[PDB]
Amino acid sequence: QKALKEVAELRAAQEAKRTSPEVVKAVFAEAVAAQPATPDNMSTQIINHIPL
Amino acid sequence: PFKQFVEIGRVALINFGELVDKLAIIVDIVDDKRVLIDVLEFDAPRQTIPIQRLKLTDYVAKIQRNAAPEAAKAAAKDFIKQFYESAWGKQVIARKNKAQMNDFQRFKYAQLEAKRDALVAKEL
Amino acid sequence: PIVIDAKGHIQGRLAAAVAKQLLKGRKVVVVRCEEIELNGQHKFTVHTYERFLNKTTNSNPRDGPFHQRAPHEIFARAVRGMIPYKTHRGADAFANLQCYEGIPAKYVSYKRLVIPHALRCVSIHTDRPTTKLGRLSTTMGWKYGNVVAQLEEQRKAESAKYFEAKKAAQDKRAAAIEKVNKQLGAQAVKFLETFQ
Amino acid sequence: DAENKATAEGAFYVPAEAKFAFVIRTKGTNKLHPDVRKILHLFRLNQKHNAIFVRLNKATIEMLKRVTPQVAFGYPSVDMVRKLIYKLGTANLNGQRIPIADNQIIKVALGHLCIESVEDLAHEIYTVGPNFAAANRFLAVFKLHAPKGGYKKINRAYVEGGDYGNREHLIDELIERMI
Amino acid sequence: SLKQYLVIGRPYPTKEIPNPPAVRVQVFAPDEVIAKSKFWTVAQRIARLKKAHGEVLAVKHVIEPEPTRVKNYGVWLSYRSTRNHHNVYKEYRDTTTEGAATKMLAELAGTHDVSADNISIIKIAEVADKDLVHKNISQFTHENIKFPMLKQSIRAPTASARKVFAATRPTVCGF
Amino acid sequence: VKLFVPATFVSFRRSKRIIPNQALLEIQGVVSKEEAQFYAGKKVASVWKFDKQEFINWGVITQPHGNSGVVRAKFEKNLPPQMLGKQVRVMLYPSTI
Amino acid sequence: ELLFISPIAKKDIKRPSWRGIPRISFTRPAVAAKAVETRANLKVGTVVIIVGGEHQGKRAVVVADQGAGIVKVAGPVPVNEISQDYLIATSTSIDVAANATEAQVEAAAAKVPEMVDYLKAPFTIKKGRIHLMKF
RNA sequence: GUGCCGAAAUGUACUAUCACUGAUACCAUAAAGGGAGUCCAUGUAUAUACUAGGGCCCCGAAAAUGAAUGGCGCAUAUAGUACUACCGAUCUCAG
Repeated sequence: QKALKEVAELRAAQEAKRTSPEVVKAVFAEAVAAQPATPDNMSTQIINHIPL
Repeated sequence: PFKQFVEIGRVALINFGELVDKLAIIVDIVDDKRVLIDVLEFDAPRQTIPIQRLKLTDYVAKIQRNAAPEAAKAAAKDFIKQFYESAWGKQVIARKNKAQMNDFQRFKYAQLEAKRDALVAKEL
Repeated sequence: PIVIDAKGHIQGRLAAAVAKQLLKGRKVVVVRCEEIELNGQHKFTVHTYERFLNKTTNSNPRDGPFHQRAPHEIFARAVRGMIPYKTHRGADAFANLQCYEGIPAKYVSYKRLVIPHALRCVSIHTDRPTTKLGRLSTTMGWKYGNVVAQLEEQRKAESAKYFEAKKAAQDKRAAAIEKVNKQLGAQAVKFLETFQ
Repeated sequence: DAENKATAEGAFYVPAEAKFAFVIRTKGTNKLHPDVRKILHLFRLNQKHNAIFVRLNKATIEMLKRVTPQVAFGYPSVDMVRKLIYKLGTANLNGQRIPIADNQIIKVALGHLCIESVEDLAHEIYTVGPNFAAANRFLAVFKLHAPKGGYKKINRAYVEGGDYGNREHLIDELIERMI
Repeated sequence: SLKQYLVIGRPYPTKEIPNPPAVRVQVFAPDEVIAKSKFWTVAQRIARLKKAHGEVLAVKHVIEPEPTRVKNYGVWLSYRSTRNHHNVYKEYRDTTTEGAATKMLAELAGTHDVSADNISIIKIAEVADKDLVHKNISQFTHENIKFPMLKQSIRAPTASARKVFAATRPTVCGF
Repeated sequence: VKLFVPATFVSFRRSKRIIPNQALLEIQGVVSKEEAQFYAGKKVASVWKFDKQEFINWGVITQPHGNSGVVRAKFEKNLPPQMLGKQVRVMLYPSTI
Repeated sequence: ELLFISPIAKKDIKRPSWRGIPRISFTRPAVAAKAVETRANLKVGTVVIIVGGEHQGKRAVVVADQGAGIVKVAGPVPVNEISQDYLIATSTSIDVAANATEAQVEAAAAKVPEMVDYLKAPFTIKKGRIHLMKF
């Protein structure tokens, strides 16, 4: 019960790092970087009729 | 004609949920069904709320959209005074005072009401 | 013994509320059974009832289900479905009910409760059509619909003369209560109104 | 600190995988394939709401792939492995299903294997030391009651909004309320 | 409820190629265990990486920089209905990316009647008021928005104080 | 033994189809799960007259049932079906508050 | 005691021990709770509602606390002994040091305005809720 | 499973729906083919014209005793989606 108080503190001390303003904006910048480029056109088939 | 619209900077008495019975101002709109709201008595975090669990009053603060906390609280200082002074807002305090009433005080209220009803019955 | 002003209400919503509190063991009048209002257009409500008229026993109509056209026994039938009426507890419970088209001379004096979640405002949307029970019954042949309206007019005149007297009592009661606030005190008035 | 070192460097600390598991039988006996109840008889999970600790290797994991619809299982933390054995722990001695009571029970069975008292037995589970299967066989199967939230859907997996199969760390959330 | 997650995974080292390319997937799931399984679905389907030979390195939980204020969210998705696949760009107004994604799973299941099994999102991102092109959401970015609350609720202010009678009749008017 | 809060005997505990060891009572003025937790523990008493011999039946409250404030309740002689509808007395001891 | 429990050296085969664990004899040689506390928030001289037995709806002041969960009541209409089962603690607390003395309770309550009228008054239940009644 | 019959939220949050109509696996039937009904929507051209389509709803849809979403009835008790509380077997657990 002394040890499980210490382990409760150390696991809670990680949540201070996780929810810090410095660390969260880095993770959100990684998530914004991860997403793909914007598609110009939707629809199943583009259809191209170039001569020859 | 509807008088009282949902608007940026309007005071509202939230009827439903964990924040029931507490005045709060609508700092930003989001949707048809929902609003961002700032609670002024309690000091919770501001958060999204449905408008249907909200209900409204006449009074309106001059504020910008997504106002700062405490800055928007200064705008509401006139209207919370006008709310609790008005007779619709007296029933908010009466429910609250009655709710916290304790044993002995309920005997005091019963005895003063007997003295009230005795002296009224004379004048007929 | 409760009385229920059933104007504004929905038929099934009221009947579900009423049938539950009969089984809890409580006597319950409803009144103004004709101004209960169903969902649907007048076309649609009639076609529902015309299907119900077809349902007869073929060997002979006399043993057939009876088709009550009065609003006070259309509503009573809708309640009878929701109670186990063939058992002794249900038949005792169903005997405690009362419906009246137009509030009669007995129950004018009683205080009239209005069960709020069965009101047609709360349960139907805006911009969808509804019809009364009286309108439907007259169409289905009820012959006393006209008579009830005449009676309502006579009553609601006499109900108005009650309120003009009851204003005059309660106004001079407030002027009497204006005096007694000074006799108790300044701080005693706060304790009655606000609660300290 | 090994995690927070790698983030400051650049890298990822991937953790060590789970050395053992804890396998509740969720569904009962009947309407069941004979291969898939041979496999449950090998884990000694015959009745509904029974559980033991099972060591994880490619033998036992591939057995658990066959029986995934019948069981909920995951990787319990040390506080959960403790709290099972102190409360509900029993020793299956000479096929008798005896309650654990006192440490002189488990000294007599397991003292030659250097496991003296109930702290040493619980340790031999969660570290998965060399005499694990002695210590696991010594424990009778646990017998749990159906939990005080209920749970949503027997017949779907946890991964698709249900119950059965692997739930990794969140078995601890289940066992708290089973106890 | 759904929480945005970033998951990075890789294949095991062969002796032919130690240190391969890892790959990341944005996924939306209630907890860390489900987020792994959504990663292995997308990794297998596209980049040809199976559960049975691959690590998974870091389940990062994306929390918002600020949930204090409202943002617009474009959501490019495909959804599949029997006999055809449709591509749709839909957008929403919400406090966070997750609450926008939770909205559209309800809206597609409502409007089009397709489940989250059939749906496959391409791109979520926050979007400015200038680049926003849909009319019903553009109205909330303007100033001087009034709408009334026509149709009030009748609920209990607290669940203790509910009742099934009333003397007076409730008024459900907006006012 | 006067002083009680009125409470109807609304039903036996039952499934859909099957129902007498325990009973359900709707205590007057109680409408919530957290509201009805106060009356957990407390002692009910049924009473009835035989002409000139007024008997009493106890009567206890175990747990709340559902979200309507209905509460479960044993009696020492479990109730007859003729009581369905009628009142009983929920006396408010033993009160730890 | 659970000492003298020893493992059998037999290896009979009728009964087999699968792992290292061996069958246990479980034999000895032939030769041969609860505190029930007093309840907190019942001090010396708290005003209390009596709801059980002989007195119902009658308020009383606790002259002194006997201990073991039983307290002896005093007041106008007095001196009885009953457990915390039959008592409800009000917030109000009249200052009385002394044990029993029925005369001192009315004398002490004469200090506090209309507390003597409060104590002699019955407590009763009406139309329109004890759970919500904050005491 | 939780309007009432019927034990248990007409629960909270979010989208569709007006039709003599719809309503929970096995299951107690409905298709090809249509619709400036309504909601959502793809690509182009100049607020407007031209359509890639998708749901829900309508038409297509006729049998003999009077007739059955189980009934009453409902129209936010209909069609989907998400999250908690709750009732419920001779299973499970405790004695």
